[PDB]
Amino acid sequence: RPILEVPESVTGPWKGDVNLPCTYDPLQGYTQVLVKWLVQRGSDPVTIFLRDSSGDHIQQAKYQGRLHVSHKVPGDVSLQLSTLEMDDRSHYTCEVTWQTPDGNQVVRDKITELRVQK
Amino acid sequence: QVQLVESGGGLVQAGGSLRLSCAASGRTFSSYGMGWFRQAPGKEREFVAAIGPFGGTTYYADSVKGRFTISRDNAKNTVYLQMNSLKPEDTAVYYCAAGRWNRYGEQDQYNYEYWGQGTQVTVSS
Repeated sequence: RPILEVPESVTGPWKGDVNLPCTYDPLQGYTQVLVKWLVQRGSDPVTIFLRDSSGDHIQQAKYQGRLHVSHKVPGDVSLQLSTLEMDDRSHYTCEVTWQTPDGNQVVRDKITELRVQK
Repeated sequence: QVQLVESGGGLVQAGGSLRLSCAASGRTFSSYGMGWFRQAPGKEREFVAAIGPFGGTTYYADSVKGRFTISRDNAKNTVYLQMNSLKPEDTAVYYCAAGRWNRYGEQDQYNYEYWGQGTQVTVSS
């Protein structure tokens, strides 16, 4: 099955930009159908970004213009966050869904900790 | 860098019980999914059970559901596997493992970043 590669932690500068890497080697016969990034709120992950057939969707206005997800190379769905705030410190989850040629779906996810440094 | 240490294995009579534990070193134990795998002589390693990060959702292989219980004590950086109604088919080396999956892929061995050294469990008749 696919494996998402995401570092354990990432540190970005206060009021600056950072990239949260999330990559995988695409497998033959696997079609990517959903990409989500989620921020962890206690026990509950909360979607901040969703990519599907219809395009990209940012889920909260506080991210509008600050949030971008790579789309150029298959297998790279890293998340770029600009103008980092102290409140952006959190665990983030990269979550990718694929469909196999028999219609079944496979989901993988992985967690990184975002640190923000003054 | 993470170090995983299993404790609690050994010899047990069929129908009896054992508790395995795995102590992890590090600062952010609660943000790792923790899993148990086992390998019997002459077979491939297989999933037994897992407990996810944060809230701690539990996952069980069908062959152990109802008989095994997994839990974690985040104050102790420890995960526990309570093994009840043990059968001779449960004889194997049991491995503790730690990964940064969240809600998916918990049975996939490649989804774990750190592997303990494993402890023998033997169920006799």
